[PDB]
Amino acid sequence: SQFKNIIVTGGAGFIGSNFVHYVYNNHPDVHVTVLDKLTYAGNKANLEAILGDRVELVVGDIADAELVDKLAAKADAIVHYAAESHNDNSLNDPSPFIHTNFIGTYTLLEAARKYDIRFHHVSTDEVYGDLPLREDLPGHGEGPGEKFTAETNYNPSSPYSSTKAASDLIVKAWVRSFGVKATISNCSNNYGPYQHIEKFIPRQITNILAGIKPKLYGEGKNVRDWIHTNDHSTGVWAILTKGRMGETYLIGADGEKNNKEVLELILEKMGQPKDAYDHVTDRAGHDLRYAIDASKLRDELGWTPQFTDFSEGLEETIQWYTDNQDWWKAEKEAVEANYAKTQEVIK
Amino acid sequence: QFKNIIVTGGAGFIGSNFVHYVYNNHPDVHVTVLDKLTYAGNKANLEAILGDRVELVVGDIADAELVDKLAAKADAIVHYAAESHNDNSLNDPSPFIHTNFIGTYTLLEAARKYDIRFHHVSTDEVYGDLPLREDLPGHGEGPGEKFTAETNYNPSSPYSSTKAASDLIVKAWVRSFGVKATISNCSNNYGPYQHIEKFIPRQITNILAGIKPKLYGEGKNVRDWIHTNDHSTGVWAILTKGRMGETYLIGADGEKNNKEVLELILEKMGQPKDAYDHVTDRAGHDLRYAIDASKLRDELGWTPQFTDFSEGLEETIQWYTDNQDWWKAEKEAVEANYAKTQEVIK
Ligand SMILES: NC(=O)c1ccc[n+]([C@@H]2O[C@H](COP(=O)([O-])OP(=O)(O)OC[C@H]3O[C@@H](n4cnc5c(N)ncnc54)[C@H](O)[C@@H]3O)[C@@H](O)[C@H]2O)c1
Ligand SMILES: NC(=O)c1ccc[n+]([C@@H]2O[C@H](COP(=O)([O-])OP(=O)(O)OC[C@H]3O[C@@H](n4cnc5c(N)ncnc54)[C@H](O)[C@@H]3O)[C@@H](O)[C@H]2O)c1
Ligand SMILES: Cc1cn([C@H]2C[C@H](O)[C@@H](COP(=O)(O)OP(=O)(O)O[C@H]3O[C@H](CO)[C@@H](O)[C@H](O)[C@H]3O)O2)c(=O)[nH]c1=O
Ligand SMILES: Cc1cn([C@H]2C[C@H](O)[C@@H](COP(=O)(O)OP(=O)(O)O[C@H]3O[C@H](CO)[C@@H](O)[C@H](O)[C@H]3O)O2)c(=O)[nH]c1=O
Repeated sequence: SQFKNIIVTGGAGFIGSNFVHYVYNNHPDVHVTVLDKLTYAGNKANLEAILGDRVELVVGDIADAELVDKLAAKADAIVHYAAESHNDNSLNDPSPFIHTNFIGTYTLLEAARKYDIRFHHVSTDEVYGDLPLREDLPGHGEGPGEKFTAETNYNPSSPYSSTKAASDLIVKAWVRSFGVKATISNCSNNYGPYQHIEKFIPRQITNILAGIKPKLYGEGKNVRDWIHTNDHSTGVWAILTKGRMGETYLIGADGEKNNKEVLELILEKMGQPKDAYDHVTDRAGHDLRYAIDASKLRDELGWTPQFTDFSEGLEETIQWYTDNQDWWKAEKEAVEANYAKTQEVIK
Repeated sequence: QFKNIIVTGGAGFIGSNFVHYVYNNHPDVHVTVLDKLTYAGNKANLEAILGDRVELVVGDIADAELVDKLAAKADAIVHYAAESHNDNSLNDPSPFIHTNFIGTYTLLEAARKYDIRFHHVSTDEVYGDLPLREDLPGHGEGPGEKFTAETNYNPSSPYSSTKAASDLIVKAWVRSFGVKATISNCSNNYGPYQHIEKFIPRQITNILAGIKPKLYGEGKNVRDWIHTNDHSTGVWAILTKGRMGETYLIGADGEKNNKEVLELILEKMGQPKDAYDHVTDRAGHDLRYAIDASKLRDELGWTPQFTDFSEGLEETIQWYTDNQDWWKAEKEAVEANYAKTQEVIK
């Protein structure tokens, strides 16, 4: 690795911790400093095993300029995962999204500019808004613009996706105006070990394990492009070390599936009746379909996803939450209670 | 269809002109200006018309408590408040992040709370830039050779990116919360009351002050000029007849490169064609801006009245000439500020 001392913000979260583990296991010459605020989503247990001389955990806010400047001064790269990442929380209270996603990114960019160090912005495909279902597209999803590409127009639907898109925009502006050495990645829905139980797949799995019925927003026709967090990690690493400055790369593993189909699979794999779940209040402004065309990343950086078998990936994920119930058991009640405030069983 | 509107940034250039427009053509509407009076805010821009129709409240749009107090008594918010200079955004972006994004967010929440009309005044800079006409197959008249409502966002600077970012949350607030918002992206405004840090006023007042006009590089950059008066009627049309959630582009089809604009100014002011200095070019400088305002024209019937730039510029030059006391106290400071980052090319 060309970078020997990197800072990984949000490294105590789901995707970020997976990345830190990836770096620890595949790039031993890299020292990692994780800067994480440890919000409801941050969990030290996600990093505990590897904390030591190679990985340090610094508890703080990415909006804390003084702290960021102290860390940035000793780093040669920043991989930025820190963010409020739940659409449902953003619709309930946008405040933290404004602070962390936009002001936080801005604070990091100024540090990167000050020390002139590499900067990789980790973002989402949600900045592009949503797409119609394949059955309603003239190209069945295979035509131009029927999937997201690096040229797709930004059109975020929620406080969450809009603040992320907003962060993406200043990153690009900092590149053009100040010459900041940044790259951006927008990837599809990640799934796998360590995902907070507030998220779709982990919520259904743990709900079942906890004797609670899974929850499906509306009829569950919405489509998401699933990718295993492990492939997201290798994608980010490829962009970080070989990406073209100022460029955006889309990360996806061509795994489109509707929520209903995913939930049924979970129920089936966990030996539960097909209708053993509840339809609940649909999400306001809910995005219909997400789909990523990762040709640029594949073709230009030689990256390829290894976990293309969703059924198998999901199987392993269900097994993980089953063998690690102590990891989430104490959060179940609060999470569901929070959802009860805005979600009710509809028809 | 609104009687008590809040006009943020109403003590500035475009905003104050909008206030004058409402004062003159809609005397039944009460206007409450919320302006922080930064280096760009000027009471003189409103002093003559302050009264029963117009009141000035000095404050920050990021001041949630103040905004809530005012929003509780309004039926609409026309949002002009912003840090508007690219060059200042390059020297210190902090106020841009604060006012343009946090400020807009603060206003959106107030609009959401009271469920009132919100019109976001924005810029064509959110789309990034375009190649010169000479380098386009359609010579600027072909598809994608001008900005449209479908053009993707691609801001080049802290200023344009914070504006674009604000446009994005405005739209998200419409989709997610049903906020009654509309957005407008306008090309370069010019006319009376524009701060002398801006291109046209700067050249005009420099000549009046016996100072050399300043041209970035060789002046190849293209701007689509529109008189602020046409921008005012555009915003009014959108505010009163626009469709919720829609974005409208405002432009008068007046593309000109900086060099020819400066030359016209020199000519009109009796100065030699070469009596100016080339100065340090702007980092990440946007090449060409061009607006296709077909949507606004087609759907709302808006038609620009000041399409004769030569005549518009002449009157603008005359205004700065007739109102030198309005800008003289700032000339030295503005030129001294520029000197910190710009020098004559030689
Ligand atoms: N979940 C997904 O599928 C997904 C897919 C694509 C892109 N992304 C992006 O990937 C990144 C990580 O996503 P995630 O799912 O792992 O989120 P997460 O909710 O699991 O974790 C977010 C992490 O950031 C930390 N954090 C929050 N605010 C902070 C602040 N102000 N300062 C420092 N740390 C702060 C939290 O404590 C937590 O560890 C985000 O930027 C997200 O937008 C997420
Ligand atoms: N100048 C142009 O050609 C132009 C063209 C298109 C769009 N726009 C947009 O039009 C709007 C007005 O532009 P302008 O040229 O008149 O700008 P300006 O610099 O002349 O004035 C900005 C005004 O906002 C006020 N302001 C700044 N920060 C504030 C805050 N935090 N709270 C309250 N008031 C604050 C200033 O005091 C000032 O009166 C902006 O949103 C700008 O992005 C400008
Ligand atoms: C929590 C939950 C979710 N859903 C649905 C809503 C969505 O269509 C789908 C997935 O929802 P979520 O897990 O919240 O993920 P989603 O909104 O798609 O966004 C995720 O993926 C994005 C990238 O695609 C990231 O940027 C976000 O940070 C991340 O949270 O499942 C349900 O039906 N029931 C539930 O209980
Ligand atoms: C101040 C100054 C500017 N210029 C050039 C740079 C630009 O190409 C052009 C106009 O510069 P400015 O007056 O700063 O305007 P510009 O950057 O185009 O942006 C304006 O127009 C935008 C909309 O197009 C607004 O959003 C901005 O708030 C407004 O300031 O003239 C010079 O050549 N010399 C100068 O002294």
